[PDB]
Amino acid sequence: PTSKRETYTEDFIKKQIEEFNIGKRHLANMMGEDPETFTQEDIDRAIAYLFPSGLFEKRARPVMKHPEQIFPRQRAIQWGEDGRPFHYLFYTGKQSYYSLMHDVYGMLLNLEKHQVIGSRWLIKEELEEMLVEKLSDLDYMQFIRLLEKLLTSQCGAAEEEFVQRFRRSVTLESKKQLIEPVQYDEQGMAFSKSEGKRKTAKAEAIVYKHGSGRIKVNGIDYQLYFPITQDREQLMFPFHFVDRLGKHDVTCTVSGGGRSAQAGAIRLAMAKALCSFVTEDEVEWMRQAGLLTTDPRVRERKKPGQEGARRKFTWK
Amino acid sequence: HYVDWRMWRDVKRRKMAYEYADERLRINSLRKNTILPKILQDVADEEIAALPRDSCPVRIRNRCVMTSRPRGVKRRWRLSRIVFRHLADHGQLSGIQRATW
Amino acid sequence: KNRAARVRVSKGDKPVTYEEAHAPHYIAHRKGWLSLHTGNLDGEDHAAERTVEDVFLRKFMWGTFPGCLADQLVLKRRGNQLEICAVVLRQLSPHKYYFLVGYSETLLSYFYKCPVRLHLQTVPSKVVYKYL
Amino acid sequence: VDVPKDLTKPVVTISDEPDILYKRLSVLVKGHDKAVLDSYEYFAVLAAKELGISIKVHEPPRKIERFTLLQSVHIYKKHRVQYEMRTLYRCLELEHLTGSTADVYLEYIQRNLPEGVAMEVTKTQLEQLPEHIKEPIW
RNA sequence: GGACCUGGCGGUGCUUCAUAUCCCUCUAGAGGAGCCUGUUCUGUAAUCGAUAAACCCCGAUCAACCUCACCACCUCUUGCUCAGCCUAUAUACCGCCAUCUUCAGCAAACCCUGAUGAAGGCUACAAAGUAAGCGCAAGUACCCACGUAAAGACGUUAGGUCAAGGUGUAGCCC
Ligand SMILES: [K+]
Ligand SMILES: [K+]
Ligand SMILES: [K+]
Ligand SMILES: [K+]
Ligand SMILES: [K+]
Ligand SMILES: [K+]
Ligand SMILES: [Mg+2]
Ligand SMILES: [Mg+2]
Ligand SMILES: [Mg+2]
Ligand SMILES: [Mg+2]
Ligand SMILES: [Mg+2]
Ligand SMILES: [Mg+2]
Ligand SMILES: [Mg+2]
Ligand SMILES: [Mg+2]
Ligand SMILES: [Mg+2]
Ligand SMILES: [Mg+2]
Repeated sequence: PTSKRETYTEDFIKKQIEEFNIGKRHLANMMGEDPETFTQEDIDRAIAYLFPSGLFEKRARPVMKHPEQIFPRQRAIQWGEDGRPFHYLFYTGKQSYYSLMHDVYGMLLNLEKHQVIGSRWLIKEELEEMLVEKLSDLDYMQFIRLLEKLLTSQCGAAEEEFVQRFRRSVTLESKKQLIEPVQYDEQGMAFSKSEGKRKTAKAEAIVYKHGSGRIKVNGIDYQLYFPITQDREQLMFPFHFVDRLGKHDVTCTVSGGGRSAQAGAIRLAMAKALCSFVTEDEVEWMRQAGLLTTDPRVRERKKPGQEGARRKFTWK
Repeated sequence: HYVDWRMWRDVKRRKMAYEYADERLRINSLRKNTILPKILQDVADEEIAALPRDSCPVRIRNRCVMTSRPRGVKRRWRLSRIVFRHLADHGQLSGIQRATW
Repeated sequence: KNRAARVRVSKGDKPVTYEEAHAPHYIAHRKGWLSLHTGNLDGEDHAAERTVEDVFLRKFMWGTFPGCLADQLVLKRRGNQLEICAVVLRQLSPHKYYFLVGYSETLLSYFYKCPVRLHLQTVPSKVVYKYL
Repeated sequence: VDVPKDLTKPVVTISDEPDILYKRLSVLVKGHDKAVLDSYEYFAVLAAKELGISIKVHEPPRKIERFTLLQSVHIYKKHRVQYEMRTLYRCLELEHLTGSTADVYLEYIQRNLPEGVAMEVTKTQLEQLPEHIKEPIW
């Protein structure tokens, strides 16, 4: 047999730790830095200059990391020279998984005797790293069922720490629009500037705090620039929703796209710039009305063997 | 030592088109105008038609330089689609990659 | 099904290289290019003449270093210069390598009117990426 | 311990003629890899600061040339393969150079230009009105 | 001949499905006319190939001569080539593909069952399966997490192409 799984022992990895430390001092002499305060971010920056690779895959580019982040964690020898396995559940095959179920089931019996947002249960792929054991989907569910059962009971302080280990954290980005900084012009008028995008159209809108409802697109009155009523309706929508028509002066400049792509791009820009002159509650209503979201619908490409993007040539 | 006789014929064609390029240019210039008399233009119509057929550039064919394939040829690399892909599929053509978008 | 530049699966006794183990749809994602010049850049010319030189150089080296090439050539061009970089086996004696370096460098410099330099990197045995 | 006691320096003589003044020097480099152009910019910008040259860097929009070819040798028209060439740019706009300064700098960066990277140097020279243009020949 | 196994099939059963799909249902079309274009017949002294799905503006991102391989007439003979051949065979092949694939299988090496037959191999409150590797998946590209491309194993149809090129075999060489 020619194909053998590359097994890395502790002595081999120990020699790799010495070559990285020596290589870390050489790379600092090349770049002229101080070896002592040479972090791993600088190594990533120096290896990207000395070995410039434009490969889209970032895992296929040159990398000079610590051997503990490259080589995978391997199941260590599971017995001594005599041959007796250290752990008492070695012959199960999943001594780490069953030792955890044995511990969790032992804490649920003591409870009987004496008697949240932002957090998620450890995923399957993350639970095989704590145990270094391959786990099936069904076994993972069984473990989660015992932890939940643990929580319902009147668990002690120590148990809370145990469960917390298996509860990973999720950073949830508050769905709140980012208010633009109100600026002041030479005369002293307050306004807010924002940008929009629709299909291939890009728009910049300036919304003055006080105005007589005058809109100028590219230096032209909006009714002249937009003859079709539908386009004018889109412009009104943001202001009508916040029941403040005829109170601001807008000066926008849209470029690219077509008739209907330019209005949508202006609507979104005005709406974003009109969030600085309205209350927080009104901005959430605008968001729930679809006035602050960028429509991602763009033209789909045509495929070599078809008449269109999705249309197919006639089947004979 | 060319791929085939078809390639060899074009090689001669291209060699004879380079020798008469100037002579044909000077004679056509007379024909391509409304200034000179028809009598002189009619004499130039017989002089450029008496030159060898292989001097005419419309007989030159852009074949592949490796397989002498007349059709399916890329002018920038002078290769057929089959020979171009072979070198492109093996990463031998600088910059050439498969497109996905 | 697609066949180009793909090594079909086998029992497991067939050793393939990194370049030989990746298909054409990885040429710019996991692989680079074996030749690097400007001919194929926007607004550049002489892409058909740099290509013919590459096809011949790869054959000249394959027949001039028989049995000694572990992997494909990496041709590099910088101005007038042409740099051939190769991975070769250690079976052949060094005396014969130096002869082939001065013969190929000189012959190819008078044939393509350019300074040609060849950089060998000997390896004990053909580096194996995986066994298909 | 073995080091040259003395060194010989290349002769650079000062001529009697005037020098050429370049209002702007624009270097446009093309390539297929963006990392080689980001690595070439660092060397070119650092070499200018050490020589005392004003330099500005921007990145023009890339171009992608695509074309399609038949997948099979014979028939099977509906099945094709698409290939592309990606060209990435990087413009280094230097200003207020001289002929001698531009000469050595361009040679230095041009020689170290990496494989697969072209260059287009546009030079804007400052001249003076010719004598004949000063006054009409009445 | 008897009795089994596998696979295929069934105008075979149950149940659950099909989201542009089997049917109904929504929208624009085809077949009707004229033209363009390909093919088949017929015709001509006057190519070839593809040719149910998976051929038919297909090889050709292309034929006034050339391309050209076809026909008729004339001509040459170590001949552009240390010759040559678009001669036959794709049912000898590489190479590049189609197709099922708008799939989810595929499999080395072991183990067990069946009395050591072909064969077969699950039940999570678990009853003999474990599995590197290939694929899917994941990553990547494009305007993201979406979607579209790309990818898509082993096999099937002795599928397609000796006329891309190369090539085994048989054949031609005033
Ligand atoms: K059956
Ligand atoms: K109709
Ligand atoms: K019709
Ligand atoms: K085949
Ligand atoms: K043959
Ligand atoms: K052939
Ligand atoms: Mg359409
Ligand atoms: Mg005319
Ligand atoms: Mg396909
Ligand atoms: Mg036909
Ligand atoms: Mg003819
Ligand atoms: Mg013939
Ligand atoms: Mg076949
Ligand atoms: Mg995706
Ligand atoms: Mg596809
Ligand atoms: Mg995939």
